[PDB]
Amino acid sequence: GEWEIIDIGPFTQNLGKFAVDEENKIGQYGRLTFNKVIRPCMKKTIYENEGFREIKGYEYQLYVYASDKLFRADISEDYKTRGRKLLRFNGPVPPP
Repeated sequence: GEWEIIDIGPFTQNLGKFAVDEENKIGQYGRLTFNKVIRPCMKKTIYENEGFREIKGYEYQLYVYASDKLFRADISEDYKTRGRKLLRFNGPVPPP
């Protein structure tokens, strides 16, 4: 239950390439080529219990250009394993 904007850099680029790799496995938008992740990129912190410190994981909301179209992708990341999962990939959406 906490939100921050993170600047884009190699870290968000790597998330955007993960999103496009995962969605290509799914195929619901056909074959996609990764171009780049643009601002803004939101990061949500998910705590085990509201009001306590222990971090369960994170969710990142990205705007990702792929095959020259713009999509919104959400990715989860487990705080202990570092495992990631593509939660949603929708689009084209309009530019923010």
